[PDB]
Amino acid sequence: SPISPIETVPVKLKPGMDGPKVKQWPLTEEKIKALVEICTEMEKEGKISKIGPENPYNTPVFAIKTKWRKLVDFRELNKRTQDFWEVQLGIPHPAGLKKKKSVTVLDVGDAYFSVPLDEDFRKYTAFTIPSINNETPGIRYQYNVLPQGWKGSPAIFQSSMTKILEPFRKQNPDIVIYQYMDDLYVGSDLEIGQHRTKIEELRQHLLRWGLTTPDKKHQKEPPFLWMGYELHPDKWTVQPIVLPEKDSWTVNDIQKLVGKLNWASQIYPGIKVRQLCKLLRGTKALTEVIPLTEEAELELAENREILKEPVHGVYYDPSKDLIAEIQKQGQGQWTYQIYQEPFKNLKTGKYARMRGAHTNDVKQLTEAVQKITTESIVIWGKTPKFKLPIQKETWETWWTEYWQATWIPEWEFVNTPPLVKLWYQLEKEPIVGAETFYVDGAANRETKLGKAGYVTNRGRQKVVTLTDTTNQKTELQAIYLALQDSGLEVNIVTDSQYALGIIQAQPDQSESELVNQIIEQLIKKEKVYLAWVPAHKGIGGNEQVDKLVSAGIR
Amino acid sequence: ETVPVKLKPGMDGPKVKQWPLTEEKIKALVEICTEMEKEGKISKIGPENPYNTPVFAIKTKWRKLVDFRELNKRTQDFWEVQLGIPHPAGLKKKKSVTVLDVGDAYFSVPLDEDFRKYTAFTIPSINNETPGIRYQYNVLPQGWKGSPAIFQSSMTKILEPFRKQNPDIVIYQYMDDLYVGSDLEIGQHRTKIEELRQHLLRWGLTGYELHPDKWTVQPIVLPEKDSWTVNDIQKLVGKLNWASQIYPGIKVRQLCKLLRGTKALTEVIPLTEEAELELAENREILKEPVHGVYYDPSKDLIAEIQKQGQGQWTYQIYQEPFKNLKTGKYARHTNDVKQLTEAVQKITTESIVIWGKTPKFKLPIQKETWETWWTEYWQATWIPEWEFVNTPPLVKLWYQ
Ligand SMILES: O=C(CCc1ncccn1)Nc1cc(-c2ccc3c(c2)CCCC3)n[nH]1
Repeated sequence: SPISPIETVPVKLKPGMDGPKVKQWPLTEEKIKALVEICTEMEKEGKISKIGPENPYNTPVFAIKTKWRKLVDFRELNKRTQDFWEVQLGIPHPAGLKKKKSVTVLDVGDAYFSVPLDEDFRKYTAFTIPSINNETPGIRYQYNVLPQGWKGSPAIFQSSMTKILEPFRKQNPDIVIYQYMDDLYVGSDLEIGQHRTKIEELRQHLLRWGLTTPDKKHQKEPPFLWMGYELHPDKWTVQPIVLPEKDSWTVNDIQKLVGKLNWASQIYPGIKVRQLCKLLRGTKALTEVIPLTEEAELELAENREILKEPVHGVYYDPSKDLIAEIQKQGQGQWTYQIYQEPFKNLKTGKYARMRGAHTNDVKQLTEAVQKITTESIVIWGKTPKFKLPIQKETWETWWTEYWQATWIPEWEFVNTPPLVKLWYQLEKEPIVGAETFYVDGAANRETKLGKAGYVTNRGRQKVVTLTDTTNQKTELQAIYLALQDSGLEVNIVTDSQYALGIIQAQPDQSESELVNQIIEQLIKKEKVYLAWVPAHKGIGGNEQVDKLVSAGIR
Repeated sequence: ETVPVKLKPGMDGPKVKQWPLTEEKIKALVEICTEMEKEGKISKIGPENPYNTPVFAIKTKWRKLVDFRELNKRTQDFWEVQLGIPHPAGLKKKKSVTVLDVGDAYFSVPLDEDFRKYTAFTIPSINNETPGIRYQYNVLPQGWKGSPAIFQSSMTKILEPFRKQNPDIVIYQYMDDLYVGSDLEIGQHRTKIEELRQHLLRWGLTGYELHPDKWTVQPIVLPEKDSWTVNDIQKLVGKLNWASQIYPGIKVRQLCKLLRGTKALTEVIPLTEEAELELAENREILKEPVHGVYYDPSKDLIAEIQKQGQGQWTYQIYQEPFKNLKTGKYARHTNDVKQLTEAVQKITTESIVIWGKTPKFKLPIQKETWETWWTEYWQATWIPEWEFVNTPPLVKLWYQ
């Protein structure tokens, strides 16, 4: 196997550090013999070189078994080697691959060993094959090439492969080369003949640099099986997904199931995982069987049906625009598809999120648009045109009145129910001939006890007691009280910026049952006006409900 | 000969992740960097450099913007203590201030060989097809606060004749820009700028017109009403109560007196007009500056922005919450993200003019939305620091 004529990468140790000086532990006679055979072969191949006792460094070596293999423990050297540039930002996604007439995969044989190591660093890769029962000095060696398990090997290899392909890429601009680990994905729109001829031209360019690739007979042909994907010449999909039929499901079985479903969600639309995820709460043991809920059984059944018949995705055409469609799937669940030619998907996906405690479908939809946009820039270098299940008027109303800067790139409405809407809207000015509730909530920090109540301009009053509450919970209870005993038109005056803040963002869903109870009241109402006043400043109305809730509390 | 750049102890270079870029932005950066490398300005680097600084492309002509916010924080002692550029207090007093890009100056001056690694940046690729293109600077980079600091002596020699001939003209350098202020008639000022461009042209160096003397406060506006409801007085007390934490001497006792018992919101309650004394006195305080607030050069500046709707935005600048040094507004096919970047840039510019430093922003937007779209409209060669906040419901109306 060749050792490439490339200029080596200058490697250093971390500032203020010396190389490893880790003692070699006495090994068995069989282990020593096996290491001697391995090392003399590696030395004959130029991979390692004998050293003198002058070199004070050492890293432990081990052997494991029909055929014995050498294991170098570089834990110490790794902890002392400098940091390197992170190889990649991410992995290539199949949907991002341009469609090519002819494609072939070239793996690099004994990749790391085919790249030389910086002469000034070789010194620190020192290891010893111990003598029988550690009597005589051991056999000492050091690496000449990039060693397996050492920190700089992935980075220096990739950088060497980049420098090597650089001329070839220039003298062949109509050929795409994808670099991932010890692999090369080579594609062109050439008819097979001149393509397999261009591959051999690349193989030969690689050999001039000490890099071996397999010949026509051994090199990989489509369908490619890579990173859980099936890559065909004109389509792609995820590797066969099978959902096990089980009497009892353990935490581990549900974990394995969620992962498979999430992996399948990249090309199969509709996949849901909410009910199955909810089961995994509670910190139970891996072997602990989790009984399914009606909803989880219902979710699993729908997923089985989606996965019943196989689905594939297409490749990218850089001339055509990208289109992204989104659908509300249910409570906090969103689904999307990205295509160029109507309903021939490049990929799919899902969005589910709790970006806070109280939210609404309009906020959820902007979050999904943002996530999809980011993903498009990463995979294709351009943003998609959105088709949203929200009217332009609903969007215009929301963004115009919201406190936050909110933006959605060019989009179009699509009548795909359920449609995204606001379920209620607060009044802009006080209501004439509607009752004015002055609400308040207070809670004793020492007892956790509290009172929630209201005083009106129509004589009405009420005070309710709560036992394991907070100031926040009593302030929300006070609003709920006023919404319960008020009728279809009401004005509410609070001293709580917290409750004002929540209600003003028009939430339709919350992690709080209290907020959800408030929401169902706000929807049923015809007109609601909420207003704020400073607390304990002697404001009329607020002063009267203050003394009331403070009785036996604060 | 290069000036040795010594990093702050205990902390080392930036390791900031590169943001995904669009095809057009990547292509533009490749052309720019291929040209800079041919000129010796930048050099390709290996994997043995673990450092990284984000890079972007802004605007017909595409230009390279390197985000050195991290490297700058890690070199604070060099450009601020060791080689500080004094900020003139007279600059904000000028009738006209013209901003000139002088960043092209830096590519003539080489950078210390042992500091070059800290300037590492990556040109990303689409769908991670290929490993990103890595480079480092050989010359003083645009966006590095260290560059105007090192270049200070050269810049002084360049400007010496112009300054000597025009003593009433203030020239301030902040990052890649020159701030030129005068009290001259606009035609004479524009003529003196042109003259300075010529002096700069003789050293290889090559618009934006501000009027600082015309910079006034946004007083907390109190309504003028013929008829006042319970709700109007409630809204008024809240605004004043809040203003009493900032402004020394704000009264509310008399206005509060009107609000007695559980009265209806729409109920018109004619004013005592004895309380009007407070209204008037408060109005007089609010139009004048805040007594007792002073710029502290050791503390950082904070700028908060609120969306007011109809293309209007309000902002406040302070060091200690509620101790406003300056307040103001910003008004406008323009979207929220476009308007917010415009407001951030206008506030930053005013901040450099008044204090010689950029503020740390509290932006009422989603981190992700902002990060995806801010470069689409960004035109400045500097980037201020920023945080993402959830604007309190009442701070908007208190500044309305
Ligand atoms: O083809 C096979 C499996 C063959 C097989 N196994 C078993 C049975 C029958 N056939 N392996 C394979 C595929 C790839 C590959 C595919 C795509 C891409 C890259 C690499 C690099 C990034 C870009 C896209 N590498 N090695």
